Amino acid sequence: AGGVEHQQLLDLAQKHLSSVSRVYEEDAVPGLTPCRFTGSEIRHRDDAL
Amino acid sequence: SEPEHDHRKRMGLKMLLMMGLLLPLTYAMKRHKWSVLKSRKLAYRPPK
Repeated sequence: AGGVEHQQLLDLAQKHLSSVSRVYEEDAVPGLTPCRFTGSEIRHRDDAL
Repeated sequence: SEPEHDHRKRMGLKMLLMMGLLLPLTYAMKRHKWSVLKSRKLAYRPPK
């Protein structure tokens, strides 16, 4: 963000950040799974506060 | 001696059926509103 040329940043990213990993190395994609919501209560009680 | 005998027994049969319906449902309401508390777990964090 800011006073930067997009083509200049693309040339920099092609020069430096080329070939970061690109490979899973086990063909194991870590995929996200939906999380169960739980109606619940937690009560940490410290009366000194 | 008891002219109300048959009507009393009919009303008692209705009472028995209605109570046999109502008691597990009211007990279930009690178990719900108290099962918020009967599954509760307590922990202690002494600072040592």
